[PDB]
Amino acid sequence: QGVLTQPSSVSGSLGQRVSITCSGSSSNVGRGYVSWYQMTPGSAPRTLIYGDTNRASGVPDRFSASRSGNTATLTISSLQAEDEADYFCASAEGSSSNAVFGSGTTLTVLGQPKSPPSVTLFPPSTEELNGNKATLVCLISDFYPGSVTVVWKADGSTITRNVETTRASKQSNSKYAASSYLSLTSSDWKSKGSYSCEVTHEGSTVTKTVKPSEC
Amino acid sequence: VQLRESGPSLVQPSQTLSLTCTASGFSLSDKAVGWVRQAPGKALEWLGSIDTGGSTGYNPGLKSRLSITKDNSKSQVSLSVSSVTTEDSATYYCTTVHQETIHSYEFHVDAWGRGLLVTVSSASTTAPKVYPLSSCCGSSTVTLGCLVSSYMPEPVTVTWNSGALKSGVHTFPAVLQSSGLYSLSSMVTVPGSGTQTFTCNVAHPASSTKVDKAVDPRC
Repeated sequence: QGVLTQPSSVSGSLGQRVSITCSGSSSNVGRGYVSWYQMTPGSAPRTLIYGDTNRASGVPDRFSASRSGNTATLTISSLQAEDEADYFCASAEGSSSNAVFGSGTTLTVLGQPKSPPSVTLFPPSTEELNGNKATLVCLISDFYPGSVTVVWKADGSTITRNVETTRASKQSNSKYAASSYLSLTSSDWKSKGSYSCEVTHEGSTVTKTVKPSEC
Repeated sequence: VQLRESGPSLVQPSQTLSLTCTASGFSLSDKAVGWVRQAPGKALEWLGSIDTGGSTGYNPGLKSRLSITKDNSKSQVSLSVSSVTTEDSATYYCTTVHQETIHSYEFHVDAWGRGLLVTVSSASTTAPKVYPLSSCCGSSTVTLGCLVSSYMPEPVTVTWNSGALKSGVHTFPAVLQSSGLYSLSSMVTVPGSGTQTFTCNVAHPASSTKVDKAVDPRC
């Protein structure tokens, strides 16, 4: 029933002191056996802290925690690259088998310089078109920070129907990627002079175009 | 101790999802096992636990749909979730938990399984259609790719030239399209390459399919 509320986002630079709060009620946090968990990209959670303050085996001692009243705090003393991750508190409530996890915090490590998106726009394959289908694929890479918006156009007018766009995801090189798909019939594809994928990144737009007559 | 979840990666709305946990290096009569899930873009969510004596506790919001049992014999713990909706799509984790009882209650996760993604969808297992991509018609560098179209469930794996080609390969996370099926794309940028050859190798384990699609670099 209870809610453990955390900040949605925290950030800092390498080596900075960063804290994450976990506010509950006297029936959960206030009872003083708070635990903390880290979830790194594409890994199962790992336990960081238990019993408000104890550190799990193998966890670096830049991580510490404490509690005052109905608020528990996790502190990282010197922010490290590997600390970019999601963090969750938890507590029992009224029963040791009724666990409440907190709402979760995403921690980002700042440092990366700004980088614009590379954009590649692929037209539908002949093979797909044979099936009376046309998918245009806009692939977006190597941008930072991880925030782009995508607008599709046919002959300079905006199309919204049958578009699916991903959110940004972290690449192995610590920049971001995203993709967008526009699903058309083969007839709609052929009927237009040109289609465009227009990607905006913090106010600056990179546009790619394909013309059915050339593709 | 490692914990391992087993069960379907895909189930239909209104059906019952049933998972098993094993992979144990200790006795269920010595420790409590919990289930935890995480729906995409949500927080970890407690489902419930079963202690050494077989006593269960459940998330009160979900309890009417949840059943956890065990059999000490096979060192296995079960979870069933009834009347599933898309809200039940999640990565499901088996765990070992500390549960103990001024009158405060102690809880933490000791050990975590690797987790099993389960998707609840009207769509059933569907192998992808693979289409060759070329940016040509949009330059000393051409970008090639493969569209991995209309599959269910995740995941899909893509290599190029059987793993020989890695440099300049970028495979993107999938989109879920209005069809109810997933699509993802893999691209490679080739500095050339007149009679060099480009093949994408797609694997969709759930349908037991591998597809090789040759892709024409000419431009």
